[PDB]
Amino acid sequence: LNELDVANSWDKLLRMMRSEYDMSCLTSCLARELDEDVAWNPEMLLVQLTSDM
Amino acid sequence: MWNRAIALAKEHRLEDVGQLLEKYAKYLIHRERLTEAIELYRKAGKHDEAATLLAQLGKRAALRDALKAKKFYVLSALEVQKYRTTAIRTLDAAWRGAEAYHFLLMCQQQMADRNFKAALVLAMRLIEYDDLVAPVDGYSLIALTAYLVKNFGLCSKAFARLEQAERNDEAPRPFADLARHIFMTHSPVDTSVDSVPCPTCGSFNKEWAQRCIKCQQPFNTCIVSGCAIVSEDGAWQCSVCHRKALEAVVDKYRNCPLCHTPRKG
Amino acid sequence: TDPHLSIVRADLATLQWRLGHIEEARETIVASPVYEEAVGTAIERINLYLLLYKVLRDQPWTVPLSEEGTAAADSDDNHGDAALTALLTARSLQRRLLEHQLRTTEAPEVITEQRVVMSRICTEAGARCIYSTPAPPPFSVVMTDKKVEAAAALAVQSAIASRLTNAREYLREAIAFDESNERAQLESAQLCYRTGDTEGCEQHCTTVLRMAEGSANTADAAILLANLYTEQNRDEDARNMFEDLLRKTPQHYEALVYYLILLYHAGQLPEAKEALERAAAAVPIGQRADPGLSYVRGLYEHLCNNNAEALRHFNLARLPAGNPWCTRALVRMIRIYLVPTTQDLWVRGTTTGSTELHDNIRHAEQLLLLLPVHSEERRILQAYCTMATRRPEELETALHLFLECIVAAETSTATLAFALQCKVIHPEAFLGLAICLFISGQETAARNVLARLLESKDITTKMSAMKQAEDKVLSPPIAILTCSEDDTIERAMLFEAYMDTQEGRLKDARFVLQQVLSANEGCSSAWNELGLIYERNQKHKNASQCYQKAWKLVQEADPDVGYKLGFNYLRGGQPVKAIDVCKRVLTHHATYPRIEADIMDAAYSMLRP
Ligand SMILES: [Zn+2]
Ligand SMILES: [Zn+2]
Repeated sequence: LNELDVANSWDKLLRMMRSEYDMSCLTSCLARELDEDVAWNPEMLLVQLTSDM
Repeated sequence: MWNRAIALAKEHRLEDVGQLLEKYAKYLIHRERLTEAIELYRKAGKHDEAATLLAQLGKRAALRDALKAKKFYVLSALEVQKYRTTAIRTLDAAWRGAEAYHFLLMCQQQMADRNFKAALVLAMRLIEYDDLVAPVDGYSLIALTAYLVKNFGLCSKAFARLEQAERNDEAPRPFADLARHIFMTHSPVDTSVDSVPCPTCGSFNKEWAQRCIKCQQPFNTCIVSGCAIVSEDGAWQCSVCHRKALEAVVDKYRNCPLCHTPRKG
Repeated sequence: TDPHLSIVRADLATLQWRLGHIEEARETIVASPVYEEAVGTAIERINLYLLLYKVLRDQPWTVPLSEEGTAAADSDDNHGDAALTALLTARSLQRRLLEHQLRTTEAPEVITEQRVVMSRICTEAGARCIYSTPAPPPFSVVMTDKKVEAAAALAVQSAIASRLTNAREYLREAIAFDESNERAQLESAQLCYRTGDTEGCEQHCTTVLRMAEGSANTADAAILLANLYTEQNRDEDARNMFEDLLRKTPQHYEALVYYLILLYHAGQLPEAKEALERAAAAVPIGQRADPGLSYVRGLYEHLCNNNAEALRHFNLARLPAGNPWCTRALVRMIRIYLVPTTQDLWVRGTTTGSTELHDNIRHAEQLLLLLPVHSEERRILQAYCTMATRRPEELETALHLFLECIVAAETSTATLAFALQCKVIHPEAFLGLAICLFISGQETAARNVLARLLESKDITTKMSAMKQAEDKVLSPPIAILTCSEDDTIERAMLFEAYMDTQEGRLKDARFVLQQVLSANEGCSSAWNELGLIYERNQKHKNASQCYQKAWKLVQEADPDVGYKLGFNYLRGGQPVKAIDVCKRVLTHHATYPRIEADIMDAAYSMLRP
């Protein structure tokens, strides 16, 4: 368990872009998850993403 | 015994197998067994309506969390590519649908990559893709990255379209507030946008331009940076997903941003 | 070029106002030729006054005065409200054109369409009346004397009373012109509630909560009912209506919030799952939890003191940013980071936990950055983060922030004292002031500032009164009888009881604790402190039932009430209901010290004759 500090993905960033105005109403489309560094196989992942429910 | 039923109908020339396969597909849809349905489709060699039925749940996944939707489109493109080997308008429309959700991921994570210059180049490529992704989604990012690099002009067009959408919706909106606040607290003039010349006629065009403004020749766009390629020497062509990128950025990535094809050695 | 046309002047004044050009837009409006010949040539006339009112809707007016040093009684108060004059004129014009067209018998579709606009006009009139804006008092007359300006100020309350009586006039035509107008009935409910005619309040709110569907404004009436009924505990039917409300729509989270809070107050919290999960089941499966729904669940778990799970649920609720809960969820996240345990900020820290507290402040500041500067509570949460730091030099910074809060609200010791006696508008910041004073070692001025905050909410009147009332209704104080998210007065009286315990005059402390307990059963901390009070007088009998309630509220999560309730029973004389408590402690916390030798052995000794 070393991934409860996810808010850091906007902490040192928004410090330079939110301090002026209320532009948060515009950043709804930003995804919570980031992009990682690995090659995704076409078929190995669909089972694990459909097995959640 | 659907597996037995299809074999029984095939060996007795019961050409009505289409209705049986439709019933099986509907039953697996009701039991939400997409894995069983796609395995049945790939063992049966069905490509196009199979990809369509995959995309039916693809957009339902996309409307809330689409990092799986892009994967759905990727393997749909893989299925229509395997159709060529299975053989021995829709040829490029499937690839258009697959590439429709290419740009958004790196456009959003470009802020994390901190190189905000390429973020606008990525963001101004989804204008033609307003059918697959609603323009209210993309224009927010377009205006956001226009502000973050302190440039304007395109942000004015994005805010205008967004506010027209809002006025269509209400018939209390904060994007009008944002547009007015930015336009009065900053100079709303477009910066330099023509920085690449056409390789054919020498005409300077937009970095996000899909065609020349003078000779009307389409350019292949970079798959990660989004800039239109002018010289084939610095153009890297992928042999699997049939896409092109720039050498200076694709040298950093050991795998393709679309297919992640391993390099043969 | 063409000054006859006013269609262009409309958007001209609109654009001028929207860009903050106020006086310029006003002069644009008053310059219109129509402003003091087809059918339509009537209506746009009134339209300009509408726009006028809009650009003057937010403008703070004053009560007109006379230059001799008195209020000009011959000058009407609403004259100062130029927007109220505007739409007074507008509603008179609208009824005059109604009487104009009452004998025209044109195409009836336009008649039907027109028949409803005056309802909107007069409802906005009533809203402006009840939501009047008397300006802050001047300072030139303050720089004159200390009696003349007081005698002059004795007409502003007359002005507001006059305006609200006008609103009570406006109500009848407001409802009468359109009964299909949900907002009209809602406003009528609110003004009736302000007056006191509880019967009419019930009529209006019930009517709204029937016929209003597809709109969230019902919730604004719903809370009203939940305060209407529980003002005097005579009605508890709201509960039923709530589920009936929740029967029609499950996705009305904003009602579910008041549902949860009222249930928390009644102590019947865990049954809320009945309404909850079906709403959870209401959203189609395979979809992400709604951010409002996530906020709801996290709020529930916070009321269940499952703060660790509530943190996750609230962080799930923030996504995507810009949602109406986003500010709310962020505020709750900062609050629970500030107060994770039942110990709130005004407790006294008696090594190891200090570093974790610092890490909490890191998380809190990192999340607080996301809140806009334009948001009012951002600076208050900044001051609260500086409180969480608990650096005795940062107390000066904290009070500086908290006393710029008052200057925001209005729009040496002398500066803070002039911030003191101003009008109580922002109770959150006032509680921040009180914490500032207390953690600075100051208790007299802390008592004074909390006393002013309390005086704003009229729970002052019972402390001296109840002594002679019991010597010879125990009304639930109307401030607390909200069931909305505003927890500030609750924490205020909890703070006051804390202070009184610190000075040890436990009578009025237990008194106000009993007051909030009568208001609210879910306030587990107050249960704990009331039990502690009973221990101080060794009255373990009431403390036992209070601690049992507290144990239920904590959901067995603590060992401290273990030893507390066990000792309470043991000195109470009947620890047969403490043996199971001790084993209940040992079931999860198998190694809570001082258990195996102190209590059940003494209980066995007490069982012997
Ligand atoms: Zn060209
Ligand atoms: Zn590729």
